[PDB]
Amino acid sequence: GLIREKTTYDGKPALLFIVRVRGPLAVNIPNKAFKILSLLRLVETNTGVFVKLTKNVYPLLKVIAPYVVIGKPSLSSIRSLIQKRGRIIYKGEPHEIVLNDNNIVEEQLGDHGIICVEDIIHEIATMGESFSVCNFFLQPFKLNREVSGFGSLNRLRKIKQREAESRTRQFSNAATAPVIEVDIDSLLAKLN
Amino acid sequence: MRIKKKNTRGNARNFITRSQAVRKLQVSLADFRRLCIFKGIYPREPRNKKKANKGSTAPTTFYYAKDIQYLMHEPVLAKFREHKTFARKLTRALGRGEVSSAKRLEENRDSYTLDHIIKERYPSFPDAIRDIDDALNMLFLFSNLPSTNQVSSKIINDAQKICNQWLAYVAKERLVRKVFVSIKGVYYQANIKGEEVRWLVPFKFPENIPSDVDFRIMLTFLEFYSTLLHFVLYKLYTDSGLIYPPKLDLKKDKIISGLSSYILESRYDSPVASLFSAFVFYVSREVPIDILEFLILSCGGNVISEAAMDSKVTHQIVDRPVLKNKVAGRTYIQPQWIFDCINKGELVPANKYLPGEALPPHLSPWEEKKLKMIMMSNKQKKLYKKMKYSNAKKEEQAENLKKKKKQIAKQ
Amino acid sequence: ENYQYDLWGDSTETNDHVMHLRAPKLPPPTNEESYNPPEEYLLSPEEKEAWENTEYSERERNFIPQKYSALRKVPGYGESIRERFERSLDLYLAPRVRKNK
Amino acid sequence: VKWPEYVRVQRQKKILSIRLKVPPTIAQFQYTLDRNTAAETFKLFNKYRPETAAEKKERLTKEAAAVAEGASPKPYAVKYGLNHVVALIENKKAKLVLIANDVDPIELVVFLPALCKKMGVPYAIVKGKARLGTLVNQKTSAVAALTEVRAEDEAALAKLVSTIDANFADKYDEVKKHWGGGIL
RNA sequence: GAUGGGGAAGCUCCGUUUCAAAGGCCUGAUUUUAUGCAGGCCACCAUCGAAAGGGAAUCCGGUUAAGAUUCCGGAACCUGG
Repeated sequence: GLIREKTTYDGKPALLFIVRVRGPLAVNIPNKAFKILSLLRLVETNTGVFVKLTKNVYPLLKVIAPYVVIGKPSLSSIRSLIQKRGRIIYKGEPHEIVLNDNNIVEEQLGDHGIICVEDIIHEIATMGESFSVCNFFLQPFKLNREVSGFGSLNRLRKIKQREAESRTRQFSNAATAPVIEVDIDSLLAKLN
Repeated sequence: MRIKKKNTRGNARNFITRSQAVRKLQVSLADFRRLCIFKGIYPREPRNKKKANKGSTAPTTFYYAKDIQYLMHEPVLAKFREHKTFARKLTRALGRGEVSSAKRLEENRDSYTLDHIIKERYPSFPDAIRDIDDALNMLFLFSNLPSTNQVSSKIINDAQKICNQWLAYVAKERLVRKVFVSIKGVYYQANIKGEEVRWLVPFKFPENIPSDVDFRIMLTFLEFYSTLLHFVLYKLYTDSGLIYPPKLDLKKDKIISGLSSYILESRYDSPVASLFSAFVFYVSREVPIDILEFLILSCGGNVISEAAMDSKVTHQIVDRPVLKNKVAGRTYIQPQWIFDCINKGELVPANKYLPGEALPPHLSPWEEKKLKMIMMSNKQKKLYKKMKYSNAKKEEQAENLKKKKKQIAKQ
Repeated sequence: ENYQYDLWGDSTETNDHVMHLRAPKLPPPTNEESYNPPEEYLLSPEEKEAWENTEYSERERNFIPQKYSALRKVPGYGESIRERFERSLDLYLAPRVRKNK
Repeated sequence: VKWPEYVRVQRQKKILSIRLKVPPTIAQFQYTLDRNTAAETFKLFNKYRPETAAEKKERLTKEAAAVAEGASPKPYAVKYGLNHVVALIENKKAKLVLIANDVDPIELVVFLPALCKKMGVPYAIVKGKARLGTLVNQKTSAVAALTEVRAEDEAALAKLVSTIDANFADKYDEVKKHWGGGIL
């Protein structure tokens, strides 16, 4: 029920989404990973963030491959995630108020031409000029994790979900280990 | 016969206390209230409180004895016990350590269906439409909420799919009659066979989930409404000659993921269903295309989404602070034009909603007695005083509105 | 094809045959609470505080109408969940009493 | 004040067993494999759970289906039957023996450790007959034994046997003295 | 006089609260690792036993082949809803 295909990595800045894997079990976050994920503000499990697939980030993505998974979400998934989940960490001081007010986008940016959430969605989906500015303003979305229950049915569901990781997620640990790319649309349809 | 005790006949046995009802049913309050919600049972207040409550003055809640007795025969009660036994046996297997046994047990279980509850609760099809307002409201609210530890992702996905199917059916038949926009969200008042059903649609923005509310009741309500709406949609599609379930184009689902995604096929009667006939409207990035597109599609022709692969149109909808180019081939109209057009139903002039122009306010579519009173009785006097106070309070609605209008008119 | 069958069909039965089966009591229509209502309906700053000081269940107007100049400026509603929760609780817990107005 | 008769009876039985002197043949239990080595044994035994009814049924149906259209060695599994365990014991075929300390009829298991040590077969006492039952697709068996094992787990079995000998067999050989139940 | 028990091979005798898990009232938004129930109070415990014991209530007039606080006329009083 799964297919694989070896594809040569290009140099174009493709849109990618990163989801925290929270593993391996026995590995303690090394200093290298501690800094790499800290710079990407992926310091919490289930955290999601949008990045640019530049050649300067490929080695970091390969290094943090065990700790996270990557993929190419569609425009619909990005729009749904942005309009259903959001964070605004600014004076309101550390208040986590969410994008319920388009006027806030006008106030914070104003001159960048981003006046509504749809503008941010379009900029992210089309690698807009304000991608760097909006993404920092668009603090990472706290995606809901898996079943998140300890019980009769919940434990059984968790076991089945875990068993699929071996058939879907694997790492060779070699320098030539290709980066694993999976359809983020299905994962979002499962997480969300 | 011998003496009959006071608290043994009449209201004493006509209504059963909630605590006594739970004991008689031998069912937990959670399951009892789940069954009550499924059957749509409600408490009742007799004309005398102490008489019903065994002569005791307490804030007791009373329920009709006949309804509770009929409830006891529902198969859902046995299904609840079966589910409890299955859960206990599955916990036993999990504690034992034979996961395979738990999987085998899970593969055998089947969930109960509320089909027979709907039949008795709604004997005739029009009854379901006459009360589907709450179901539509709950489904539209849940479809926009984010999945959490309480509500599973599958439930929200199913609710969103049901809402999308309902919207597609409404658009295909052009049954929209009146619409309204408020702080709570946008309102839609369709006409399903003449029921003038109204359903609120909140804005597609993130919503905070406070811990104060209890989704457990909401989960059961949504579970019932899911089957209710599924049956209603199937009946409507069969009546309209449309295939069911309506398949969805994955290509459109990737791009827009909404109304146009569902390609419903088989196998116009009102001015509201004729507005913007043969017209094509362009929608900007700022406007809620999800809300605007459905209204235009139900009223008139198709809509060109601002989304692209990331003209022959006649009007363009934009809400930017300053118009960008204003090509001569596209008429620029504020989003308020569509709502006002639907409310009026006669294509209100577009020269009042140009970009940057002030929008008009939006309106929802929906002496001798002094002495003569001496002869009035005490009860009649009190009733007249209450009526006079009710008239005076209603007069304030006009007085304080006219005063505020006068104050505003200064500038 | 689960649930894909017409359980109603051609029928004319009435559920109100028993008087105890009271009406669902659909919510009243909205009135002048639009996102762009007349500015006269706006509550004064002191009246806003007075209304906020009121307890729950005495809050006919559950918000302060505001004159939003543009549709894009219309913010989201966080109390939508609360309103639906209250309506659901009232539906299956509020004592229903038959009366003539 | 009053409690259920059975609860009082069992509490009295407990407080009597705690206070009644017993011969060394009794109280040979209560000196049991520690939590660490017990968990290690469970982990080792968890890989050899006997095929349950459903598993055997599905395997047989699958084999029959393939046969209808038209070689492997004996599956190694734990031996738990008391009659079968006592038959592997006294014959030297048994390599590891587990004994439950909470058997209702004490006489059914008093002689098992003595026979195991007499025959020079490694034996271990583990708390809880249910724990043995949970890993054998039964409520309880009161005994568990091991037979020929996969080459991969041979080293683990040898290490577990050595650990058991070092921890329980050698340390608690003094159990012959110190009549149990002497607590004030 | 069962009830929970003891003796008696047994038809059976003892024992009435006897060291019984001996029922009868109320509350909650639906009980938070997510819709399998939580909490508050009292500790007695069947039945039979009186037409002279306590009791809810009918008085008068007339009537028959035998019946009257009952049958007829009038006017009364108690219980429940």
